[PDB]
Amino acid sequence: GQSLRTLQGHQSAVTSLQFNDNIVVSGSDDSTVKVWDIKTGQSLRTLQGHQSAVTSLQFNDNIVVSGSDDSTVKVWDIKTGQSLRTLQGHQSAVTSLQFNDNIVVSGSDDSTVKVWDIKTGQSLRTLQGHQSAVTSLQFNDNIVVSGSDDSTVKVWDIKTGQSLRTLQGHQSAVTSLQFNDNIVVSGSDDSTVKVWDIKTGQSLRTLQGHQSAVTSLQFNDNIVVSGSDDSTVKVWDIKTGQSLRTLQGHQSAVTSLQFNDNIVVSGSDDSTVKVWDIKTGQSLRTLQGHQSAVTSLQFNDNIVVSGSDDSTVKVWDIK
Amino acid sequence: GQSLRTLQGHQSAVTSLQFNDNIVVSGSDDSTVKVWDIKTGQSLRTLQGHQSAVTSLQFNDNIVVSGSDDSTVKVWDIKTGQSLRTLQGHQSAVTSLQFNDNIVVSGSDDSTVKVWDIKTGQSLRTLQGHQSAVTSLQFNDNIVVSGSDDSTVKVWDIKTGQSLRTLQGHQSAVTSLQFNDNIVVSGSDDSTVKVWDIKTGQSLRTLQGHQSAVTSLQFNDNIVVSGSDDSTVKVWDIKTGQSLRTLQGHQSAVTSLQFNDNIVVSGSDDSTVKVWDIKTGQSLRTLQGHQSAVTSLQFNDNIVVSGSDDSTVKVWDIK
Repeated sequence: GQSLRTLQGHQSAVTSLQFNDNIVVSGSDDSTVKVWDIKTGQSLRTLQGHQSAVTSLQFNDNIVVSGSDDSTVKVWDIKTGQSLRTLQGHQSAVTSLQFNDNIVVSGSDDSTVKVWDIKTGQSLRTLQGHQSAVTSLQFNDNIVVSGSDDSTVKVWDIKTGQSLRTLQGHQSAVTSLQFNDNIVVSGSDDSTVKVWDIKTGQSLRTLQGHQSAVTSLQFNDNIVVSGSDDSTVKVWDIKTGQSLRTLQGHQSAVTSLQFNDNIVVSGSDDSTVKVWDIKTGQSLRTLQGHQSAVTSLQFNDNIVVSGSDDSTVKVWDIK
Repeated sequence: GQSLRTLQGHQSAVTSLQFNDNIVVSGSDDSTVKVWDIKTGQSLRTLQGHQSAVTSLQFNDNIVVSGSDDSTVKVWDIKTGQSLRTLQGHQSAVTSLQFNDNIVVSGSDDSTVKVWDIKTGQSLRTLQGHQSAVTSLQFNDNIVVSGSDDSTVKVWDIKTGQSLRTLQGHQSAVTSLQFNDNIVVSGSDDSTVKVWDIKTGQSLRTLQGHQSAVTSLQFNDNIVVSGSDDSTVKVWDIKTGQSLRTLQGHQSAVTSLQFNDNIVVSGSDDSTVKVWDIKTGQSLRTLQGHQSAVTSLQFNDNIVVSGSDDSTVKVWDIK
């Protein structure tokens, strides 16, 4: 659980990050995206262009796609660091995004989701229906799934731009979601996680247990893992809807999480990252070093990469 | 209940505002503070200097004091628009501030509160004790009262910098607070409002009823008025601790509120401002016009001034 290196360069809080075997890409309230060598910790490029905070990002081998409080999405050449195109259309901040080789999908405080051609920068569809800000989204080849401050999840036909169905049940804003070909899982300010049939729109299970808002979630075939403002992480049986175990140790809200078959990794407003055994619920390591809240994280077999309100990214030895 | 004028100029969301009989002062994610003529809607000055979003502000007839995600507080000459001094010392974003003619008090994501000489810009004391970000604060000539993501409220001796007492009881982050000579009133992500004896630190009443986080509050000698992510505003009897009435009408979270002896004014993620009769709980007017969430508001007897994620400030005829 040792800190390997600290990546310094951002002038304000890190809001988002992603990494692979070679590089880390971070977004910050300082309006920039930075690309780092993960082995040396050296910043390689600073992507300048956004007029206000970067809220979301994703990258592959060739490009970076970033969303910002300036209401735009930008596509970058990750090798040269130059802005390739700026996707304008949203009327307020972009809150979330995802892309593949053909399409960018963005969500905004303007209550819409927009689908863009990533090669031309042209908006293809505007998904209208939510009554307030879009907070979260995911998409595949066929559909887009969005969550909103209006407490609903909506399923859209990405080709026609039509709303297929609206999933109602949460009592306050949807904060997070994930789906596969059969199931949508959503988290909400109402402190619950809900499991939905994606084809019928029917809620199947309501996971009750958290004492305050759910901030983050992930699921697979058998289990759901959720993080909450109540400072805990909970592991749920997705079939029975029962709480399997509660992971206690953080001293304030859990802000982010990721898990695999063996390990849960959580980040918290208490400035730490914790590594947990998912089968037993036991904390294995507490990663201490950040000076303020952890905002984002990702891990693999060897390392954890975390971003913080202290403006740094840290790389950790997970063992 | 009509829109009188729309103040356009900010390039991203308005985060904070204050007004008097002549002037509106607004802060924005675009890193600027703008000063407007309230009667004509004309921007008079743009205060440029912060390197990232402005999170908080206050002004009087001579100066503006602003806090930013760039970790600084700046003091401005409101007539010339020039930066008088920059107050550096916090290690992460400034979240809250208040000043009088002698001192500035700031709260930060670095978990500290700092007291500054406003004439010289010199930090006088750093209040250390909270375990995570400070979210809210208020001070007078003797004491500072702070709320934190660590779920506590702390009372400080502003002359010595010593923590006098820690108010424990909330089960998650404190989001808002107000105090007078007798009591402290705090709101929390645990969905409750708590009333405390400020001299002894003892909790007197826990106001239970909201279904999700409390986002905003105000109180007088008789009543507490609270807003929540459950989309409602509640009026409470501060002596008995019972809910008097629930104001329903907003379609998503209430973000801000203010009240006087006759009227409650609330702002919401549903992009509207609502005016309510505080005695009957009846909504009187719904102010429609903003294109996305209302983030901040203030009102007097004649007008309401609102700021929004749509980057505008609007002035409304409250009648």
